[PDB]
Amino acid sequence: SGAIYVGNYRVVNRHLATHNDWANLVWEDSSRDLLVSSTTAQGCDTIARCDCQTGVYYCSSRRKHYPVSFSKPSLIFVEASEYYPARYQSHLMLAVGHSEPGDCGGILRCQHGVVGIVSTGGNGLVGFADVRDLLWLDE
Ligand SMILES: NC(=O)[C@H]1CCCN(C(=O)Cc2cc3c(cc2Cl)OCCO3)C1
Ligand SMILES: [Zn+2]
Repeated sequence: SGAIYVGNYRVVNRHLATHNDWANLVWEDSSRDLLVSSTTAQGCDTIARCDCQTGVYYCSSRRKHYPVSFSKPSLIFVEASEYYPARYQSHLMLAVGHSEPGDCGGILRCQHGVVGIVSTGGNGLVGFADVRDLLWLDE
């Protein structure tokens, strides 16, 4: 679990969005596993606007942060799960690191701010949904 709170927006994994997220929907994209909902309170986070390919993410299944080198946002095949059919997920970045299903929502940050959230995992792989292209989160 986990969310980004920026301005009057909350960014979560689309597959983990609550009834309240859907009732306050701003934007969602099943191909990116993202959903943004509106909030009344002002958010705590800053979004990175950069091309960093290294950063640190929070891994809830280890209660720890780990440094990672990750690929640029790309279209990657993701196998079927209980939440989605087998498909290509867009704007996804892969890295070598620990991940378990409940780790989705952990934040990835670089020196400039929030880069994205955990969205997928493999055997020693972790995938992050990028949010750096969503410029409207800042206005
Ligand atoms: N974005 C998606 O399509 C998600 C939806 C929820 C499910 N999903 C995952 O990848 C969940 C996952 C499976 C794992 C794992 C880690 C995770 Cl995060 O490591 C060991 C093998 O099995 C795809
Ligand atoms: Zn950066």
